[PDB]
Amino acid sequence: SGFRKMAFPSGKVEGCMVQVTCGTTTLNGLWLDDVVYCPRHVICTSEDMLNPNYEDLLIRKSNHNFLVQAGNVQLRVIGHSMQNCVLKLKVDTANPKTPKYKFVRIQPGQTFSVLACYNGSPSGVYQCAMRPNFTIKGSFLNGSCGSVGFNIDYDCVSFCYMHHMELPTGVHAGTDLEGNFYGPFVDRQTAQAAGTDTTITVNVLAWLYAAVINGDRWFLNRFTTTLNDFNLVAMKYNYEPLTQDHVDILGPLSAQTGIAVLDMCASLKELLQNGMNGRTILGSALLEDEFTPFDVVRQCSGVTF
Amino acid sequence: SGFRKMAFPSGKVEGCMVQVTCGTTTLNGLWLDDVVYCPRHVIPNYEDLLIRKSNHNFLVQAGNVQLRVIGHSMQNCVLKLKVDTANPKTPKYKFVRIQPGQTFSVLACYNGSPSGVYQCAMRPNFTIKGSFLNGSCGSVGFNIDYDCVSFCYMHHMELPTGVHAGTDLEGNFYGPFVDRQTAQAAGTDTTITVNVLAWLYAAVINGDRWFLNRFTTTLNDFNLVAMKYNYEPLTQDHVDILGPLSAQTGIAVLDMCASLKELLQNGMNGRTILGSALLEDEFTPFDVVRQCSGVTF
Ligand SMILES: O=C(N[C@@H](C(=O)Nc1cncc2ccccc12)c1cccc(Cl)c1)[C@@H]1CC[C@H](C(=O)N2CCCC2)O1
Ligand SMILES: [Cl-]
Repeated sequence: SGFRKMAFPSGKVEGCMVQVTCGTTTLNGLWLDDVVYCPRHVICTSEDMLNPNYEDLLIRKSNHNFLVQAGNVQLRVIGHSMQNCVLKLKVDTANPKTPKYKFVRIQPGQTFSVLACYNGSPSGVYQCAMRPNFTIKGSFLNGSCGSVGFNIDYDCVSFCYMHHMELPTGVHAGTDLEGNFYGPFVDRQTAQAAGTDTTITVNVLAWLYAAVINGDRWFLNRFTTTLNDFNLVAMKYNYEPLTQDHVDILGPLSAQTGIAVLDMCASLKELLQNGMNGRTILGSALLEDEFTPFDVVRQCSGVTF
Repeated sequence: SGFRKMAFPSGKVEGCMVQVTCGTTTLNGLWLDDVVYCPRHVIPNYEDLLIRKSNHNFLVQAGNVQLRVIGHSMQNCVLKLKVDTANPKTPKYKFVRIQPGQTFSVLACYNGSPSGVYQCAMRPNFTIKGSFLNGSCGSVGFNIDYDCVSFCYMHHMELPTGVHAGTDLEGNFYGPFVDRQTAQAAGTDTTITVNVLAWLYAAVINGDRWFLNRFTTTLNDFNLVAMKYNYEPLTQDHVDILGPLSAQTGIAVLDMCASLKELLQNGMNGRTILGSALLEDEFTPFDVVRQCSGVTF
């Protein structure tokens, strides 16, 4: 019993965190095999930030300009290249702590663990989701650039995010490990703003099934809904449209609890209309959207209470 | 910017998790140097049950390697299995007993394999609101200070309300619990007042100031109000501990107490604080200072 926002054990990622310095700038790098991946903005100067020409800044650098530190050991840089918004530093030593890994690009609504680091040293681990507006509501301070997001399903680490910047609203933007940004963001200090955010509907439904699994049914009703009627109501509360794919994905939880997806949608519609009336669901007074259907199946029991 | 329930990096603890099997029971063990610590309920008159066991009855597995048990002893509710190999991944560590209100990280494990890490607090009723399934027994709670891992909790059982109970690493239970199948219930819980205040300071640091007012209160008047809302009494020690955050934000502790008093008597009025519609009590004053400063390990 119980339901917590749970992160993956961070050990396999901790053994990959390094410190990358270029001139006066220091940030974090990810050391996998003989390559260190880091945000390309480490090569910028205090002016460059507005309209940096990364190709022009990089051509002026040599291998010895990049200082890479793994613990108390200096790694020698023997090559460098840029792939989109990520700088790849070829080093002379392969990381002996390199886990089995993949680089995966996630879609909005997906969750991942973040190992927040400063000066190549891990400070904390937390769980979060890629928002529909492609930002993440993380907890980052200056020097956290280069911290990574990941999932560890089985013994393989799937790297999905690298931190690049904080937007004016306090939310965060970054790239996949191939340097492609999530969202319409650029690594420039130009006026950029996150689009209007929405609630991840499929995740709220999954979390309502998790509450039924742990023994709570106060929010259910005797009604059902069509998918179309549910979306017309949901859009009025800034909820993402629920697609037939989302309904298919919720199938296992529907079978385990005995509650049809469109009947759980009818209960969600009623919760949006009425609020909670002093009650909570899994210790929360708000509708929680940072647990996917897969996270619920992983954390909750296979036997409903 | 941002404020999350953050756990310590779990790597130093992951390298200590092992699987302990005795007969039909399998649970988790903590392998430090040449000793494996695990709940004694893996074997009730525990002395009588233990005397009938030999070293070869305990099967200990570290990854795909079988560890040979060469001795066994009991310390309170923890079983200590002497093994033939010292753990080469043993970090610098201490066994510490925490007080209610203090927070720690939990590395939840099944069959000696870590599955997740989460942050939580020791409730005033000595239970923890964790996330554990059958097979989680032996999972541990910890904090990190520089390079030293302070082990403070080992999971033993789930209570009928869904909350969890366990011991320090010396086998002494937190709370009036015993390690057996019998009618046990968690006492009425209270809110950790000093932690809610710390989280209100964290909200001010992150730009949330709608709840601030021009008023102050005496410590006595605040406690008379807080006792009415099932909040733990706020002591002068708690006020002293909140000193740094008071100096950083410019809001005196008793000034912030008058804000909490208004939130308790009037609610949030459709508003949230740090993305929450409830008053959050699982961040200590130190957790707030650490997260809003960037301390590393
Ligand atoms: O804000 C800065 N850096 C980046 C940033 O956004 N970093 C941060 C990330 N997360 C949380 C943060 C919270 C508080 C402050 C910073 C945070 C940033 C800014 C603009 C565009 C990009 Cl891609 C990256 C400052 C100002 C320039 C300096 C910097 O990064 N330099 C590069 C080389 C010369 C100095 O550090
Ligand atoms: Cl995805």
